[PDB]
Amino acid sequence: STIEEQAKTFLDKFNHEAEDLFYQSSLASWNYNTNITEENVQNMNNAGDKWSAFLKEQSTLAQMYPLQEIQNLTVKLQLQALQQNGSSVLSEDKSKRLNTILNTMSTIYSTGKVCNPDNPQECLLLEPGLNEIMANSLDYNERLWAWESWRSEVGKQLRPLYEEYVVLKNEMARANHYEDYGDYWRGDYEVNGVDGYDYSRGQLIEDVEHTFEEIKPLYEHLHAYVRAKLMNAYPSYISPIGCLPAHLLGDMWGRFWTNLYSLTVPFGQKPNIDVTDAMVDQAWDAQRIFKEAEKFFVSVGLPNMTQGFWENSMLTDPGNVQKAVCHPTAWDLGKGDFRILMCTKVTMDDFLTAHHEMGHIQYDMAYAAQPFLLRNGANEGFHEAVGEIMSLSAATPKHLKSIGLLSPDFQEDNETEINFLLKQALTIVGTLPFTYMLEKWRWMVFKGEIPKDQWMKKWWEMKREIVGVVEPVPHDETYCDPASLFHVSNDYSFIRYYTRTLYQFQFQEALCQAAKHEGPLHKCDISNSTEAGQKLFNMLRLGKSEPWTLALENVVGAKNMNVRPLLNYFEPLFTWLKDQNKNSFVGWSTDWSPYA
Amino acid sequence: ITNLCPFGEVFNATTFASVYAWNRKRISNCVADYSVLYNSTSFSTFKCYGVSPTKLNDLCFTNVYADSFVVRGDEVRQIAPGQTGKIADYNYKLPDDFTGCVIAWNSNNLDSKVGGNYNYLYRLFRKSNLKPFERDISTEIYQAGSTPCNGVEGFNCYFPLKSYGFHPTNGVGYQPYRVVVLSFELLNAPATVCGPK
Ligand SMILES: *[C@@H]1O[C@H](CO)[C@@H](O[C@@H]2O[C@H](CO)[C@@H](O)[C@H](O)[C@H]2NC(C)=O)[C@H](O)[C@H]1NC(C)=O
Ligand SMILES: *[C@@H]1O[C@H](CO)[C@@H](O)[C@H](O)[C@H]1NC(C)=O
Ligand SMILES: *[C@@H]1O[C@H](CO)[C@@H](O)[C@H](O)[C@H]1NC(C)=O
Ligand SMILES: *[C@@H]1O[C@H](CO)[C@@H](O)[C@H](O)[C@H]1NC(C)=O
Ligand SMILES: *[C@@H]1O[C@H](CO)[C@@H](O)[C@H](O)[C@H]1NC(C)=O
Ligand SMILES: *[C@@H]1O[C@H](CO)[C@@H](O)[C@H](O)[C@H]1NC(C)=O
Ligand SMILES: *[C@@H]1O[C@H](CO)[C@@H](O)[C@H](O)[C@H]1NC(C)=O
Ligand SMILES: [Cl-]
Ligand SMILES: [Cl-]
Ligand SMILES: [Zn+2]
Repeated sequence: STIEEQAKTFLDKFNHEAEDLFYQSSLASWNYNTNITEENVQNMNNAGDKWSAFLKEQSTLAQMYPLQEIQNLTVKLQLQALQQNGSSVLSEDKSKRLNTILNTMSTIYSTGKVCNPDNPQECLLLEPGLNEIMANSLDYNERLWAWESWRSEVGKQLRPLYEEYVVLKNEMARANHYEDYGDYWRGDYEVNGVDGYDYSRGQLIEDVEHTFEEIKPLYEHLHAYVRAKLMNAYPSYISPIGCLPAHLLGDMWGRFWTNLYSLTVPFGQKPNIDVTDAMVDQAWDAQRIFKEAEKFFVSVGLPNMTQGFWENSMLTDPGNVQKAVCHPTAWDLGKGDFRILMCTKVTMDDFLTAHHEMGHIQYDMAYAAQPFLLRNGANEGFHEAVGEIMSLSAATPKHLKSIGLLSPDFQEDNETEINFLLKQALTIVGTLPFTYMLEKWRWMVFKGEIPKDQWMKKWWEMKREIVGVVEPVPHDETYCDPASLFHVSNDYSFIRYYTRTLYQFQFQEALCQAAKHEGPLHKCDISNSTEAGQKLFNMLRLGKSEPWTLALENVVGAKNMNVRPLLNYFEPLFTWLKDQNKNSFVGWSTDWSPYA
Repeated sequence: ITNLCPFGEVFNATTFASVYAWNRKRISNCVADYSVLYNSTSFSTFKCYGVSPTKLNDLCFTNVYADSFVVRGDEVRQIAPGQTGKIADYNYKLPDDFTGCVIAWNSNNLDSKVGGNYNYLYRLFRKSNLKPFERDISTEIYQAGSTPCNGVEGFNCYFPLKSYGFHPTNGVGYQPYRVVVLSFELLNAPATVCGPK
């Protein structure tokens, strides 16, 4: 009869009705991401519309219970989360048009193929066809072709769609009392009503920029070392003061420099820590990759993967029969259904990616006991970080010895630490400027600070300045090179991966301390440490019923994002790079370009 | 005496009843073989309270009552004495002094279909908890607010019966489970339900 008791009863009906409607939407969305047909786009929009319409009518009803008369905190949190009036504040035509744009860009990304100028019937998809080139080719022209033809044939198709995509997303955000769609994304870190832990949406930009300044020294020395090692592989193409060519980094966009290890190994005569050759030699498959990652989470006390996980997940490319979205993603479909979608290859990069995506599923299964409105991450950074604090230990040579990917008589010396730390820096440190620059471009595009004609002008002006990467071919406004990346054409936020990197070392510092590890942080292996898994599980089970600032302090002792654990992890490599760069230039010129 | 108890029609019926309308069948004047009731599988549970299941094949009772219904996997733990929840409070309630057995097994291959099987229902709201072995099949609008409902499903006025969504790809906790509750009673009358012995 009281307002609080009416709210508990109202939430009870919401939880039991949203459980099935959200699951039907997840099922229809899965049938499209694995099987891209026009029929599956229809059913995906149908189950999605019935979920958005259910949220709107329930959000409207939720606003009739005033929070000022709710003494219960968890009830106040659920109502507060439900009263946010969603992406259904657009008209019916604009909502169906916006979803059509999103559906069109997603199909173009995962099904768009480029054909070499020689053969008009032999074409290559981005996966596995251009990803194999950008990762294993050492020819300057072969990499220049795949990098440019992907951004000229497929990237130009996304340009008119993305322009309209920005307009409709801003209308949806401005109808939500947000200043732009970029401010809407920054709302995931927002915390209100908690004394001593409140975090504003604008505070994120300050903390991201302030923390980035403390990362530049480590990146600039890693940049100079890679540039020097790249000159020995591409002699007549790279300047010792110029930026790096975008098509010579490990992947299509330069997101990770992981594939540049074989060209930048400090001590190549030492046993190679890249286990890719060992995995193929021992005849590993995608089943073995995930079973080993499954075994790692169990060693720390976390549960096995569900029986439905092994039956419903898609762990390999289904072939040419059905077109699929091969980008590694994890799925919390609801009703205890957990799946992973990944076109896994037999490489170490996919071995650590399996630990990343399984970290999502492990996090999803943890807070499954929470109420429906609180089954989410503390913030987007926490979610993508869980799998990475496991990759820190799974990549160490100690753990690789136990699973049998390194020789049993492997040793830990002067030059295996630098080999390992260099590889870890290519993956972890390399993506920090790439992530910050990419999200700052979208933040300014959504805010209106970048007009449509300079989109590609300001895009590469920031690539040269912030990331130290230069374009091999000059691009005009017909190109949409941000949209050539998965997270941009599939409507995901990217700053989650910047906070992920800084969070994962704050967590690792606390888990290694619970495991009573003695020594440097990079030699810590939390394998078979239930004390470490328990300290992590106690935070995963809370969902987002507690603010991310308070949830972070309860584990690491800091209310905010911090860089000290990140630099402490790479300090042995940082002093080694400063000595290896005495005969090199630390920095880059924002004017040099490999073209005229 | 000589006839056989029809436990097959209880455990192996084609379709079970919703938990809010649970079915009860009285077993009398027959010989029962409790070693053959159901298919024991990896997920089946056999929980007895106050009676040894390894011995009731040598036991006699006045009457036996078999209550059968379908419940979510997460809620099978609620068919015990001294339990709470939406099922134990509103749909089916065993007394704190319970002397019987609760047999349950996974039925995801029978009660779940590709579109979702919404034929099993459960009561979500009730103005009071159920007394032990009480059944409530009333469809009456639940009054959550202070204003009356008068049979109108508007606001703070909810329909009391919700539907189970049984999909074959559901998690184990959201999969259908068939449950049979056996009650063994002893009265001043002669026993009529014995085992082979
Ligand atoms: C605030 O709300 C939740 C939800 O009602 C409360 O959790 C309840 O706790 C009591 C006993 O622990 C149970 O009888 C309820 O049934 C619980 N909830 C549910 C959904 O069953 C919580 O205790 C409330 N009180 C406070 C002070 O926060
Ligand atoms: C993919 O979807 C089509 C209909 O759009 C269907 O006929 C086909 O069977 C599906 N493929 C698989 C492997 O399920
Ligand atoms: C998890 O499943 C694997 C299957 O390979 C099994 O070997 C292991 O014993 C299981 N773990 C537990 C704790 O049951
Ligand atoms: C290798 O060890 C020697 C001493 O044994 C030391 O002088 C040198 O700096 C070390 N090199 C590296 C790269 O750690
Ligand atoms: C961890 O434990 C498993 C079995 O419990 C064992 O096979 C493995 O070798 C252990 N690894 C380490 C690094 O101790
Ligand atoms: C019910 O069927 C199962 C197998 O489906 C069988 O083992 C069991 O004996 C049957 N029940 C009875 C009472 O016969
Ligand atoms: C009884 O259960 C097991 C597991 O499903 C199976 O081997 C057997 O066929 C079942 N029997 C029948 C008749 O359903
Ligand atoms: Cl139990
Ligand atoms: Cl419950
Ligand atoms: Zn990812």
